[PDB]
Order: sequence, then C-alpha cells, then structure tokens
Amino acid sequence: NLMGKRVDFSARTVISGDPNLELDQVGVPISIAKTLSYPETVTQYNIHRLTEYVRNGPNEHPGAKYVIRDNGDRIDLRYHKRAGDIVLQYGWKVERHLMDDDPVLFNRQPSLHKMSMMAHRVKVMPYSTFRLNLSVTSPYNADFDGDEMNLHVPQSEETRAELSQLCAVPLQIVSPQSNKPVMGIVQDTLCGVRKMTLRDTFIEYEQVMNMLFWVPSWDGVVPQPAILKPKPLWTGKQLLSIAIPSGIHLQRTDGGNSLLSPKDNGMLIVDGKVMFGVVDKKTVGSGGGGLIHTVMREKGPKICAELFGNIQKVVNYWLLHNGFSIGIGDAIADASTMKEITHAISSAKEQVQEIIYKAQHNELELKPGMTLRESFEGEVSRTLNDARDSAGRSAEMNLKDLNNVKQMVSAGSKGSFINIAQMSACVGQQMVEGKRIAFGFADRSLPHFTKDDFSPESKGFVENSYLRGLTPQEFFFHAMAGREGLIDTAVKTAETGYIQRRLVKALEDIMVHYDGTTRNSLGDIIQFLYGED
Amino acid sequence: VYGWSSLVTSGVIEYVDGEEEETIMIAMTPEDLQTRSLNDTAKRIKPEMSTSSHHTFTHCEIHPSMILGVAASIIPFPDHNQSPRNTYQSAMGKQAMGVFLTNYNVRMDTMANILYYPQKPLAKTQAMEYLKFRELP
Amino acid sequence: LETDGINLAEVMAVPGVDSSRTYSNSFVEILSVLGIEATRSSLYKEILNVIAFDGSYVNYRHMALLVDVMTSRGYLMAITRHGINRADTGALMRCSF
Amino acid sequence: VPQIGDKFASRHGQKGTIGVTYRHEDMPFSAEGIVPDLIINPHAIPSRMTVAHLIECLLSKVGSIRGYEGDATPFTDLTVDAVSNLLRDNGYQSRGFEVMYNGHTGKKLMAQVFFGPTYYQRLRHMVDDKIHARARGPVQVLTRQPVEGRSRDGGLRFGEMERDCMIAHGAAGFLKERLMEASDAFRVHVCGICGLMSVIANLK
Amino acid sequence: DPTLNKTVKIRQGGYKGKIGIVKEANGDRFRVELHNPNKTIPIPCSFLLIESTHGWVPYED
Amino acid sequence: MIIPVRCFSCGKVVGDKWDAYLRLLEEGKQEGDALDELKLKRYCCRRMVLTHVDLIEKFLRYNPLE
Amino acid sequence: QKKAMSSRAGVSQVLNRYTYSSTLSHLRRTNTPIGRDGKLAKPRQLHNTHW
Amino acid sequence: EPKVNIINAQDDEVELMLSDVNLSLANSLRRTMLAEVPTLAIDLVEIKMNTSVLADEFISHRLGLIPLVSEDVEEMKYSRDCTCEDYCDECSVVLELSARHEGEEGTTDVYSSSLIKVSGPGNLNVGEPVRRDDYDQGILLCKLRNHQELNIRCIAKKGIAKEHAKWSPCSAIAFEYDPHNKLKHTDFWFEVDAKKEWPDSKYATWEEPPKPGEVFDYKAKPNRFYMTVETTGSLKANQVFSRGIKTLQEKLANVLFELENSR
Amino acid sequence: SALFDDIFTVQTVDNGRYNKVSRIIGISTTNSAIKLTLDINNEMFPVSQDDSLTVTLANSLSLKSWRPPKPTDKSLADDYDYVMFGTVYKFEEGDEDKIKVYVSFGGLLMCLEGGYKSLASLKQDNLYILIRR
Amino acid sequence: ELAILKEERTTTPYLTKYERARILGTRALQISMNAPVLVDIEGETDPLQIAMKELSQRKIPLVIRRYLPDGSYEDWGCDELIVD
Amino acid sequence: MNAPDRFELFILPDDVPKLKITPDSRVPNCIIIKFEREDHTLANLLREELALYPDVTFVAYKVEHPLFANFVMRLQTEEGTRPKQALERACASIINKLKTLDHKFNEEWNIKN
RNA sequence: UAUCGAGAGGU
Ligand SMILES: Nc1ncnc2c1ncn2[C@@H]1O[C@H](COP(=O)(O)CP(=O)(O)OP(=O)(O)O)[C@@H](O)[C@H]1O
Ligand SMILES: [Mg+2]
Ligand SMILES: [Zn+2]
Ligand SMILES: [Zn+2]
Ligand SMILES: [Zn+2]
Repeated sequence: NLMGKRVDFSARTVISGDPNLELDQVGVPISIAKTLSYPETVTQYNIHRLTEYVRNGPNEHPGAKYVIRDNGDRIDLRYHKRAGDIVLQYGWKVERHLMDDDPVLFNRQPSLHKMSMMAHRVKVMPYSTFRLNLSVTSPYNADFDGDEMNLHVPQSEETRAELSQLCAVPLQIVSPQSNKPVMGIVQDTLCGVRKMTLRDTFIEYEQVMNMLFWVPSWDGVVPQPAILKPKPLWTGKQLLSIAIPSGIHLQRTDGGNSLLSPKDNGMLIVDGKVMFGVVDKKTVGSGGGGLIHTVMREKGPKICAELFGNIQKVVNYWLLHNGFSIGIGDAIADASTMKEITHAISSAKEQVQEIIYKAQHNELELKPGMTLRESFEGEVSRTLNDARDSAGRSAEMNLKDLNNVKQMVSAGSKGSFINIAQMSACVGQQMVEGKRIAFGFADRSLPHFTKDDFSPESKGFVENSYLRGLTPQEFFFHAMAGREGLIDTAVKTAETGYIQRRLVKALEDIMVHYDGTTRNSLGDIIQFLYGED
Repeated sequence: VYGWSSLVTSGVIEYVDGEEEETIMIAMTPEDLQTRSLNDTAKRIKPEMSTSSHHTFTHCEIHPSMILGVAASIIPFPDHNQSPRNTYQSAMGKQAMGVFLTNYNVRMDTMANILYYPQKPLAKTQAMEYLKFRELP
Repeated sequence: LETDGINLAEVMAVPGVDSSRTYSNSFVEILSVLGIEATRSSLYKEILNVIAFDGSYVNYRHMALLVDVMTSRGYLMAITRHGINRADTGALMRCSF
Repeated sequence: VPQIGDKFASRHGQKGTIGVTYRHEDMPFSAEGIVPDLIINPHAIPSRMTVAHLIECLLSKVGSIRGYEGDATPFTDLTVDAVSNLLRDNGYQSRGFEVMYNGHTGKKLMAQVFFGPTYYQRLRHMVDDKIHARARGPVQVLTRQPVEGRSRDGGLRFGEMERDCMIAHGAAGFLKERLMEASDAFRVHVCGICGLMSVIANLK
Repeated sequence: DPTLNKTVKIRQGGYKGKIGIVKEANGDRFRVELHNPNKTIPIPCSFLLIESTHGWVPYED
Repeated sequence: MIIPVRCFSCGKVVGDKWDAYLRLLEEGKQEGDALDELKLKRYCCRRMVLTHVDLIEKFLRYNPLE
Repeated sequence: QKKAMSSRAGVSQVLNRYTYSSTLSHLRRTNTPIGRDGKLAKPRQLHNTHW
Repeated sequence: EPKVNIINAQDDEVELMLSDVNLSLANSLRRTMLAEVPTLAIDLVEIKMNTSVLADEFISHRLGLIPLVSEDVEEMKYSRDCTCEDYCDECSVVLELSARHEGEEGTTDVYSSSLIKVSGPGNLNVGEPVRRDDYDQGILLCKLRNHQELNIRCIAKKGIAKEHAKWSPCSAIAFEYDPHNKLKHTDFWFEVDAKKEWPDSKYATWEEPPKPGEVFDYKAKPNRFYMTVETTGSLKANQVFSRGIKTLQEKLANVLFELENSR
Repeated sequence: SALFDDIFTVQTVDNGRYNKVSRIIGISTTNSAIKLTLDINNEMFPVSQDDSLTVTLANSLSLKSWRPPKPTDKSLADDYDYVMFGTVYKFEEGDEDKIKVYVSFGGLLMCLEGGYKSLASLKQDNLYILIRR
Repeated sequence: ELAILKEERTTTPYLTKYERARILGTRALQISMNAPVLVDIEGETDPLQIAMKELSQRKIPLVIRRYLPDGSYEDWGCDELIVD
Repeated sequence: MNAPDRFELFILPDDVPKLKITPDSRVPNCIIIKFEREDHTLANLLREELALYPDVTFVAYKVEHPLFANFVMRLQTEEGTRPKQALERACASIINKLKTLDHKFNEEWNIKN
C-alpha cells in the first residue's frame, strides 16, 4: 500500500505492431481514449476548443467528461441535459478525453529497467489493441503473442512535462547500461534491408518514385539513377540512403576487407550515402558505434527517432512488393551432403567405441583433478558435440544464398548456426544437470537397452535431425533435456528477482550531488566523483 | 466376447509396472526383434545397438506413440518438434474453442464456447481416433 | 599455478611465488590479508567475471558503484538485510525493505 | 467474430494475435486465384525449430488435393520426400512453394511463398475480454486505494518495480502524483507540540 | 423525456431499417441501443421512428 | 455444425453439394474422386467439404425443448 | 472443515469443459504435493521411469 | 488498342486473355470485380419463430450468403439513398421462409429454394434465389425435427463486397502473365534445377519459351493477362466482367467530375 | 569533352556471387599498369572475357532533380551503350606513380589504377562512366 | 547563513535536464493560471509552448535553489543558467 | 467494440471532400492530391497511366495506413503542362480505354455464342 | 457494490 499501490487514470490491453506508427507513438483504442481524461485549465486560448469538447460529451470523441469549478465542484456531463448552456470560466478545468499527442507513460512488466516505462505520444485509433512501432519492442521485451501493456495518463502541466522532457522514447534510445543503443531495426525491416541492399538489387523508376514518396523527410529531389542507359535503374543502397540524414559518416571493416570490397561486406557511409556494404544487423542493429548510435550522437533524439520510421517505410514497402517466405524445403540438404553428414557421425560413434574400449581396458588418460569416469564422460562429450558442430558446418556450407533460413541468419533477424545444425544435420547430445542422460533405471537409461551401455544412443545422443525425425528413445531423451529448461525458467526467475530487489534497496538512495559527489541519504560519500570521471 | 482382456489371459500381452519394468528387455517395435541385412537418405536413423552381441528380448512395445497422454496425442509429427513446443501445445490445446459436448444447448454452464463450423484436421494421428477428435474437433 | 582451495597467506610466503601478485577468488580472505582497497578491486574483478562470461558488457560505473557501497563501511556489507539494514538510515526506509 | 488482438495457434506451440485484416482483393494470390485465410511470418520458424508445422502443411496440402486425412502419427516410415513426391505428381511444386501475386499491383512477388492448409486453433484469449481503462472509480473501504480488477472498475497496480523505474528517470513530480492525486491522497491535521493525529478539527 | 426505453426504427443513415431502443435522450442527439450488433450509437432524434398504438410514428408520439 | 454456405478462402458456394457428396460416397466413390465430380477444383474448396463434421445431426437427437 | 489448514487443497477441482480435449486430460491428471517452497528440481524432472 | 480473346465461356465462368493494356488496369479490373460490383443479398432478417437447434444469428449469417438473382440490380437503389422510411418496394426485395416438420419421425431439410419472393421493384429481374437446374433444392440452410419450426422474413438490399463479402459476385479470379518468366519478375527457389522442379503454367503453350541463346529483353513489360472469372450465379460471368468495366469507369468519371468542379 | 578515355581487354569476368552483376578486370590495350576493376549489370550490358570495351569517364553528359530524358534533348550518352553515375569515395595518391580512383555506382564498385598523368582529372566528386561495344 | 554568495558559486553553470523539466512544467502551470508572460505570444498558445519560448530567450522568471549535501545552497536564475 | 462501420470505406461523409489538392512548393509545378474513400484500385490505375505520359515528371501514391480508406498522390508535370490538367487527362484517357475494352469484349462475346 | 481463501490460467 505504500511503496506501491493501485492508481487512477490507468489502462491495459493486448498489444499489436504497426509499421505505420512513429517510434514514439502509441496507438490508443477510442474506447480507452474516451474513458481516460486530462484536466485542462480553461484560458482565453482554449475556451472555444474546450466548449466544443463539452458539447460533444463523454461518449463522442473528441469530447469531455467533467467540468471542474474553482471551488472543486465537478459537473458530470453524463447527466447534464443542457450541456450547450454551460459557459466555461477562466481558471476552471475541463476533464477532456485523451487526444492525439498527449504524453502518456507506457509500460510492460516485468519493469526490469527504466526503458520498461517510456513516454509515448497518443494516437487515437480504431480496434482494441495498443499499437507499438516495432523498434520499441526490444526495450520493453514486448511481442504480440498475447503480451499486454499498461498506460498511465499524467494529470498536470508539471507531470506532462516530466514525461515529454525526461521519459520520452527518443530520449531513451541510448542507455547508460552499456553506453550503446537499446533499440534497433528488427524482423521484417531487418530481413528486408539486407535483401534490398544486395549488390544486384535494382529498382525501376515507377517503383523508385513510390519509395521516395514514402520517406516523410524526403526533400523532393529524385536522385540520379546509378544506371542511366539502356534503362534507368536505382540500386537498393541508393534508396536506403534517402532515409539516412546528411552529414552522417560511418566506417566498418569486416574480415580485413579492402576499399574495393569484393564480398560487399564491411560498411562505408559518406554524407549519409552508402558507398559499399550490405546493410544488415551489424549496421542498423543496436550495437555500439553503428548507424543508430551515430545518428543519435550526431543529430540528437528527434532526428534519430525519425530514422527508424524512414528506414521502416522504405524497406517495408520494398519487401511488400518483393516478398519473402520460408518452407520445409529450406531445411533440406542435398543427398551428397547428407552422406558426408551421415559418414562423419558414423566415424564419431566409432571414436566413442574406442574411448569406451580404452576406459574399460584401463588404457585411458586421466585428466588432472578428475576421476576415470569423469574423464571418460568428458572425452565422450567433446567427441559428440564436435560431431554435431561438424555435421552442422557441412549442412551450413551446402545451403545456397537463396535458402530462406540462411537469409534470416545472414540478416541477423532470426536464427543462428545451431538452428541450421539441429534442423538439417543433427540435434546432438541431450544434457541434464550438465551430464549425459543418467541411469534412472538400474544400470541403464531405458528398458530398451542392455545394462552397462555407455554408447551415444544409450545416454541421449540424438543422431537424427528435426527434418528426419527422432526415434522414440531420442524423443524421450530430448524431452528430458527440455523439461529441465522449463524448470530452470520457472525457478531461477525468482532467484534473480529477489537479487534485483535487494540491489535496488541497497542503492535506492544514492544520488549524484551538485558538488559531484555520489552520496546516500546520510550524506556519506560513496564515490568522491561518479564513476571516477 | 473376445476382446482386450482375452489377449491378457492368453499369455500374449501382460501388464508391467515401474518395478517389474526394471527386470525386462523391451524391443521398441516388432521389427527390432530380428536383425537386418538401407542407406535411404530421407528416413531416420535407428540406433545400432552394438554393445551386446545377441539380445534376448522379453517384450515388445505395442506402439511407441502410446507414451503420450491425451493432449500431446493431438500434435501432428511431435517427433519433428523441439520438445518444449510440444509442451506449449499441450497447454494451448485445452484453450482452443470447439464443441465441448453435444448437449451444450440444454446445459446452463457459467461460460461456454462453441466454434460455428468445426473442421476435422487434415493431419491427424492414430491416437486421435480414441479421443474422438475428428467427431468433436 | 592455480589451486583448488585457498590459503592466500601461507602460499604468498612460499619461496618462488611472486608474493606481490598472489590472488584469491575469496574477497573475504583478501580483506583479512590485503585490506579494504584490495577487496574493492577483487570484488569488482569477481563480479565482472560473472557478467563478461556470457559475452555481456556492463559499463564500469555501475559495478564500480556497487563495489564501493559494499566496501564504504570499511568491512564487507552484504546485499542482504544483515548488511543493508545495519545502516544509520531512517527506520521508515529500513522497514520498507 | 475474430478481430485485431484475438489469439490463435497451430498445434506446434506457434501462437499469435491478429495484427490486421485484409479483404479478398488486397491479399496475395496464386495463379489459380487462391488467397490465404491467414499469413504468418517467416521469422516465427527458424529459431523455434517447429519443423512439424511445415511438414503438417505439406501433408495437408496433399491430403486436400487427393481427398484424405494424412497420417501424422509419430514414429512411422513417412518422410518429407515421400510427401513431396505425392505433391509433385499433383501439379504443384514439391516443397510446398507457389508463385504468388501482390494484390495491390497484380505484379508477381519476386519470392515464392510456402502455401497450404494448416490446422489452427481459436484460443480463449480475445482482446475485448481484456481491454480495460479506469479514470476514477471505486476504492477499498480500508485503504481508500482503487479496487483490484477489470470486473470491479479497478486501477492498475503501480508496483515497487515501476516505482524504481520512475526513480531512475528522476521523475519526482510524476511519481508523487501517481501515488497521491491518482490514488489515496488524504488531508490530516496534526498537533505541532505532540506530533500525533490527535487533533479534533471542525472545519465549519 | 417520454421516449426513453421505447423501441425505435431508424429511417435515415447507415443504420436505416435497424431496430433499437432509446437508451438516453438528453437532447436532440439520442443514444439508440441497436439490436443487431452489440453497440449503442449516436443518432439525431429526427432519424427515428417510435412504435405506438398504430404503427411506427415519427417524433410526434 | 452444418455445411458452410461458402468456401472461407474464395467464396465459392459449397453448401449445395453436401447431399451430393454423401451420395457419391454411398455409391462407393473415393473421397478425392467424389470431390472431383462435384467440380471442387481449388484445394481451399475441397477442404471445406472433406473436413466438415455434421454436428447438427447430433444436436437434433435432443428432444425439442418446446 | 475445522482443519482446513494442514489439510491438502486442490484434491477436488471443477471439471474443465472448455473443449472436449481439455475434459479428457482433466480426468487423467495427477498431483505431487511437494509445494513451491524449497525449489530443488529433482521431483520436477522427467525421470527415466516415467516412460 | 485494348484487345480481348475469350478462351472459354459459360454461365458462371469466363476464361479470357486480355492484352495491350497496363498490368495496373488488369489488376484494377480484377479487384473491382471482386470488391465493388453490386449484387443483391439478404441484409436484414426478421425472426418471428426459430425453434431449431441453430441460433438466430447463425441462421441469419447463412441467409446473407445465399446468392440472389442480381441481373437488374443496377436499376435498383441503395437503401441509404432512398427517400422512404424503413425499407420499401423500390430499394429492396422481400423474401419469406416458413418450414415445419409434421410427423413424429424423420428430419426435414430446409433449403434455400423454400425462400419465397413476396415483393420487389417490379418488374425488375432481381431477388430470386439462384438455382442450378429446375430440380435444384439449392443451399442447405437448416434441419428440423418433430415440432421444430422456422418462420423468418428477409429484407434483401443492394450492396458491394467492400461492406461484406456476401455481396461479391465472384469466387476466385485466376490471374497470371508471363508464363515463361521472360520478364524475370520472379526468382525461382530450387534445390537442384529450377526448370525441372517448377510446374508449367496452364498457358505455357500460349507463348513461346525462351530460346537458349536469347538475350534478356530489359524493355519488355507485361502485356498479356490470362484470367478466369468465376461467379456464384447472382450474376453471369460475362455480366461481372462487363459491369466490372462499367463500375471502374464511373469511379474514374466521378473523380473527373470533382476535378472539373474544383475549378 | 571527357576526362579519361581508353580501350580495355577483359581478363576475368566473375559471376559467382550474383545473378545480375559481374565483376570484370581489364587492362588498357595502349598502356599497361592501367587496370580497371568494375562491377556491371549482367542483364543490361552482358560482357564476356577478351571483349574490347571503350571506357569513358566524364563529369558531365552535356555537349538537379532527375527526370526521364526527353527524346528531343541530346547528351554524351547517345554514343555509348551502357552509362552509370557514381560517387568518387577515394583518390589514392600512392608511392611511385600508383594512383587508384575508387567510385561507387550505387554500390557497384570501380577501381581504376594508373599514373598521375592519366588520372589527375578524375579527382572529382562524381563521375559518369560510359561503355561502348 | 546557508546561502552561498554569487562570486563563490562552484556548481555547474548549465541548466540540468531535471531543472529544465521542472522549470518548464512549473512555468507552464503558472502560465495556464494567467501569470504575466515575458515574451510575445504568436500562434503557439499552449502553456508548455509559451514556457519553451521564454526558456529559449532566457526569460523564465524562476530561480533554481541548488541544495548542497551540508544544507547550504546556491541560487541560480534561469536567466543566467546556460541552455543547450 | 472499437470496430468502425464497414460502410465508412466507401460512403463519403457530407463534410468530407472526395478530393483535395494542395501544392508542394518545394519543387516547381507539383501538387498533392488527397483521395478520400478510395483504394489501390483507383490509385495504382491512375499512377501507371500518368507515369507513361511524356510531360509527367513525377507520379507516386501511398496508402498511409491500411485501416483508413484514403490515399495521397504526388504529381509533377513539366513547365508546359499544368499538373491538375494532366490528372484530368489521365481520367479521360482511362475511361476511353475501358470503353474500347467494353466494346471489344461485347463483340468477342457474340462471336463465342 | 463485500471479505477471506483456494484452484486454474496469461506474458
Ligand atoms: N513467469 C514469468 N515471470 C516473469 N516474467 C515472465 C514470466 N513469463 C514470462 N515473462 C515475461 O515474458 C518473457 C517471455 O517471453 P516468451 O513469449 O514467453 C519467450 P521469448 O524468449 O521472447 O521467445 P521464443 O518463444 O521465441 O523462445 C520473459 O522474458 C518476461 O519478459
Ligand atoms: Mg510474448
Ligand atoms: Zn498534542
Ligand atoms: Zn475455395
Ligand atoms: Zn426504398
């Protein structure tokens, strides 16, 4: 009841994404905007505007719910049948509906850090979800599988200003946690921006015109095409560059590439224009020193917030008309690669036989600090994990540039090496409590094995890929490892939650003072200068 | 009548609990009872089982999909999923509108949901026959 | 060399060992042998090792602030009620924890 | 009736809410003029490794063309290649892809689209059963703080972790307002000598 | 007001031909609770027919 | 519950083909061929008839409540 | 009733009727009464003998 | 300059090739036929009795989906533009249905053919529930058991599918161009060989395959659009294509009017 | 009226990476140690190895907002087959007389190597490249 | 006593982000209550907008009283604090 | 609950113009046309037609949000032509092409009878 | 427009 409590002027509903909202907006259902209110003081400059809201009443937007006199008496506009005969006096307050560009505090639990609560500009919208620009999902750790989020409405000129001047989304793009951004380009826009900025992506004039008009900050000057004859064609790098403000310089070297960049890797940006380099997560993600970080330092939070919208609107248009998919086909390695994969796993199973032989004939090297059986399990584990990594590498190299899984991994928008490995080549060794599957039956893992069986298949090595399908033994062993993950998530969440609370209570009163010192509520010096700098 | 218990009292099927299971040797499918001569790069790899020279099977599984319960039996191809996804569906399947009974019109329940036009799934499992999933989808 | 188990004082004295660099991962033991300023550095090192292990990076000033709080009293203040609430802070603040 | 915000899922732990609806003519279409009931996103697939979802789509395509319910029992001899062979013998590309056309322009998509039937579930979570807002409303008798719950016109809990977030922001005015004007602000009289709330105050 | 809670038919607008009930008739702008979808709409009182002894009568009831 | 009037995906009328589909199955035709004879060419339309479950037959067994 | 504490709760539950599959599962459910205080993990794990 | 070639034709579907037009015009015609060509459909259901096992709005939804003869619907007014109160004889067709099961045994199947037209803007050919043959019962609506009755009065109105898909005269519209991908508008996914793994267009024999030497004609644009218009019977396939052209014209005409009035 | 002019023999044509772009290397027929590395569009201007190519570099096509060219006007590009416009992003004044000029045609890259007297005029902000035959 | 003389002020000569937000909000409130405005009001009439205009012209008539840990304080006028 | 009336996609409110033209003074001779209660159907049709005119130097459109049935088009013509006039011509041009198209379909239809 | 509990769920 005292350190926290339930509050008025709050709301909650399911969240959705919107490619056509600015980074710092929140789409608010009309019904919510008519229930919430803000008490605006009546002055000469708004009395006409506010009388219009009063006439519209509590059920029509833009409208109003109460009229507050200087004495404090509220006039309930639901029950006032002569609302047209109300005259507002200066100094009165009108509790009007929530309206476009009102600042509100937006929040997703668990509120782990300060950008779990940021101020957005209202946009009133039909349908019943709160709408988010996709690039704010990361600091909220939000997605749209049922997540809900909370909205709080400030009730005065002073608290509105704290939201818009301290908590607003654009002020939060770079976090003090790691001196780097906490928002970047994600999902469709990140997948699409790689595809669009490939060296052989060309765009005809009629489409170029639509793409240019989709950038709100575009200056109206069509740039000359990279190819003039025999046909005007613009490159993807040219149109992405429309979204980058001028005066932006960025250089990155990937794998010692030259200025001639044969692989189209690295990155070179001059006056907001892409010279070479596929634009991917290394450039437009949230990493330190990338594009978003640079525009923030060079142009400030307003321009940097528009950057997300500009990039999104060009790329999402291009991707809408290019298309992108994934299917079962993208998990399929060709018959030659499967035979390498199957051979390499077969030879790894043989090495495990040799290791079993040595350990059972007292011919195995003991590692310092380890029993024989620990050393045995360690050698078996290294062999089986190297088998899976080796089979994944063969599968990885066999996948074409056009492979849809490979395209998402390459953009950095979803997936990684291990996902290719387990889908296409080999799921691999299942672990519980850091070890292979234990003998939960007497000297065996399942009644389908003989006793004293230390082979890969007996103690949880899943040889098949998800494409091929798991055997009944593999299925159960995989479910054992999987259960442990669900248990960990359910248990250790309270372990770290208590830790964070104790950290907060230990440190909550510690502030930087006007003499530069860092002190608690007793005025004790904790640091003579914050961060020693 | 000659049904399930007729098989149990004629020595071709018996019941085992966790304690007796400790002392038996189970083949996973009837085909595993006898050794073989494959190299079909599409189908899944069966364990080699080369630790014992000759196996002495006492029992054989009737079908290995019977390790699943009611909810997980609704998943098509659960052997091709990361195991937690099968747990997640086992939860969500109980949250899916269908036809909970055929007499919903005469029951006055606190809350009830009936899908207008239920369809039976194009991809089903053998175990769904006993759950009536195609009849009350 | 690296050991299982600790005995920082006795190992420091062993001829051959660089007695100016011997380190222990028990900062409680560092405090008894080397003092509070060495404990400050050792506390930071042990926390950083946890954070950096999964590739993460936290700016220096946040961990520096935490280890200065844990050592400002001259002894190690645990981040528990037994440390935090041994302060001369007001009763209303302490009872809210 | 389904709308933006309602929740749906296939049988593979692959769940989502509706983000928008498009009419027939705005949907992408195949040359045969088939349009999807539903478009999910490729990024839902590669890290979740729900390959059964893809295989279910392929088998169900075949099943509706040939007129049967495919067998998706686990631990059978059925392979992806065998289902692909059947699909190709029916005039479709064997891995489930199809050329499709953008609905706005009629132009082909540069990419082909994995396309086919999949069994989807209507889950109990619908947005209009959850949406809630409170301006003012009822309070608890004992604490005079807003009551709990959508069903009682309650207010959201601004908990201790949200408090910490406002401290980090330095938003002292906002935090004060949240926890006073927007909740249980109260005026009491105290005695300047003994400091107790033992004052008897008749205001008229 | 004498037409609250009385059944109504709408004769103009996008809701023409639909049944409803006068939920609130403060002045000139009424709130009719449509029968067909679960929504109460704002409508001018000029747009309504009210049921009376003989058929649907305009706002002369 | 009862055969849908239209195919959800394309709108083609399929609610007039339920009796004809059951009749073709009595005459021993296989489901795929019966759908072919009914001119249900797109697989969206085929799904509608092939996977419909006629529950109204179950609901009718409950002796009318007036 | 007078011993409502110390007695075990949740042994009887309202039968879930949201959908037919959920009713079947509810009639076949089992409960381990260990708690939630004292985390551990060992009784929560999928033991080999569950096969 | 626009050219048309009717490949096949019948009451409810026309297959045709369209050429010497822009892609955008073929597509806008495709969209117009799906979304904006008016038809007639039940839009208000007065339930006087329903003791069937089906819910009132369950039945009403099916009724809206029953295709009605819409041939003369262009001469018919929209309800929202008609000067009458409620509905009337100039802007709606009234249909009535009454079913009952007499007998202690058996089931009565109620079909769309029992919908009886009662009034309508005479003598316009609008409002009859579409029938395949003369012996065609039509679309199954409901089923009745001993003592179960269905007595409804339906008001049918002119509308377009933008408002609700029940007013669409089409089902699917097949639509394609460049069957050999000479324009390179799609980039084919393949495992081994793209040509062997992708099926042939059903119009592959209507254009000639690219020769193995042929250089890429970077100036060619799409120009031949093969499409098939299927309908629900509320309008004939040739009617949908004709009225599609007409509707798209009036839309452009109204824009042109507004520009010549802004002067 | 142009800044640079020469004829190049194509030594290598790398397709590999892309379906619509190839990188070509060429050496001047008239002056060795003048080398040209250039990305080009396969579909618009297909080149093979050993092809003879006239390469002109201009800073203007004259004998701000781009418009489709009118059939009435006339420009330097009327006498070439393939024209590109790009940004000069490095002018390398190296040791001896090893001079490199790096240009980006929307990410299609060019490096031109040669001597100061052959490349001094190419120290520009932007360059057209025009290719004949 | 507690007050620190102008010549001996040691704290930052820039307006802090916290001082700015409080000054803008406080002044906005005062403007909506019809406090005399020190700048010309053109088209932008919201209280926050007028307050931001006064800030940009160093015309907000408020003083920051910065407390030091020992309780002493420096008064700084918003006319003299540097705004970015 | 917050769903709008579906008729708002095509029925124009009385206080809302089907069409509103404003200038884009950043470049010479350029207008912005806001179309209310219209679709890609109209916009894409006008756009391609216009782009093939020799005196049209820029044409584009966007549907700014799929939940609202409007779109906005940008049209620039060379100095000779007046942008609004080019738009009028595109309308009449396309109406004519559709008249021709209706005639040739009618003829081809009788031929197939 | 109650209070105290319990159970099942959502992210
Ligand atoms: N029991 C719990 N306690 C606290 N927070 C929880 C929680 N369950 C879920 N959350 C919140 O919801 C998040 C879980 O998101 P999910 O949708 O459950 C998985 P993910 O890691 O985002 O995606 P995946 O499904 O692709 O693996 C947590 O990180 C936390 O933000
Ligand atoms: Mg989530
Ligand atoms: Zn006292
Ligand atoms: Zn269909
Ligand atoms: Zn009428």
